[PDB]
Amino acid sequence: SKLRAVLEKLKLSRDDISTAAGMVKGVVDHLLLRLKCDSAFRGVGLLNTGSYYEHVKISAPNEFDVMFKLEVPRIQLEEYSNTRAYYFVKPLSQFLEGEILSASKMLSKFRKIIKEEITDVIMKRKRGGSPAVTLLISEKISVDITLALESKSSWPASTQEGLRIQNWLSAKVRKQLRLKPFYLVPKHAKEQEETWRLSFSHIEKEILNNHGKSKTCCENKEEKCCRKDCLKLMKYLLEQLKERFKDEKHLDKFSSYHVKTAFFHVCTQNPQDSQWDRKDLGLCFDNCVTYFLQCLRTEKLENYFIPEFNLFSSNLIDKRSKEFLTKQIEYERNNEFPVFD
Ligand SMILES: Nc1ncnc2c1ncn2[C@@H]1O[C@H](COP(=O)(O)OP(=O)(O)NP(=O)(O)O)[C@@H](O)[C@H]1O
Ligand SMILES: COCC(=O)N1CCc2[nH]c3c(Cl)c(Cl)ccc3c2[C@@H]1C
Ligand SMILES: [Mg+2]
Ligand SMILES: [Mg+2]
Ligand SMILES: [Zn+2]
Repeated sequence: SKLRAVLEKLKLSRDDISTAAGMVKGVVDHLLLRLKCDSAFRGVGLLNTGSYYEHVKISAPNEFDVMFKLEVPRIQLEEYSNTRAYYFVKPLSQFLEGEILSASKMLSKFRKIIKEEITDVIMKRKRGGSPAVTLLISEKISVDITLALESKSSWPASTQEGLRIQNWLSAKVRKQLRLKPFYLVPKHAKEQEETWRLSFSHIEKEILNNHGKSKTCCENKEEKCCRKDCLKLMKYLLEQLKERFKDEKHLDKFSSYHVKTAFFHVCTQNPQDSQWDRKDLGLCFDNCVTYFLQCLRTEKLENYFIPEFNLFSSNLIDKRSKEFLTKQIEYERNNEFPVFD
């Protein structure tokens, strides 16, 4: 089919994987070692996150996401201004502003050490908003390194009704996942440079790499579902539209995380592996496209872990920009996705 041919073109070359994985490893492992020399970052450890480690990276292995996490014992959080996702947190004294541990102070020292420690490896110009320090290896491979505080405490109350996976992955899996740590990354609330942001990237990876109702989903030829193929196609649809419309400000604020989040909700809506049969790829992809269009139309895209954090709030994305993306995605759906050609 046309969609199968798209998926074929989006496959990663084994040779590119071998080269890129080796280059990323050498840089990451080196910075890990060097940060451990600093009194503040002694305890950093690696967590691999994002689409490469979820096996949904498309086209080229040219962008990798990692967390350098630090266990902070005795963490005490205070939710910032009913935002549900942003928190105050109360060798680390250098980062205290009062009794709060300043996210911006920690991020600035983290960035400064990496910049000094960095194979042709450069640091990309600071992007506002992002919690990451971003590197570029050999002019081609981007690496986002996100500092994170690790907490082994119970997840914050704003997550109590999130992760609605009980009919898909099971109640016992939901309980096991909520016994894992959670993370705080230095992305600040709109106003607040002291605040941190909840992150569950590690749980997103666990879900995508163990994604079936059947434990043997995608382990044999009889159970090769099309979940990851549908996420890849949604990602490519948004990627291509953002490229075509790169000079149109209306597409600036959309990201692959909006389609990842919508995808997780469609998995909740369609929990059975038989709703993701390979033979139904076009229908499954359409289910994902129509769900995303409904999210745009209703201005509703809840964070999968934090339901009262709406990614499609008018506070974050103007109605006009969602309507613009609706228009372009409807055109694609109505014309058999010419942007894929
Ligand atoms: N807005 C967000 N809210 C929460 N977590 C986010 C957000 N944006 C990115 N992340 C996390 O950071 C990871 C890497 O971000 P990004 O590199 O932008 O996306 P990806 O999932 O890696 N897809 P891509 O790199 O586009 O193939 C995502 O997988 C999420 O786990
Ligand atoms: C092309 O890649 C960009 C990317 O990877 N990011 C930029 C935007 C963003 N926003 C985040 C939030 Cl809100 C949380 Cl909780 C955790 C991680 C992120 C990230 C990452 C570092
Ligand atoms: Mg990525
Ligand atoms: Mg990234
Ligand atoms: Zn599967």
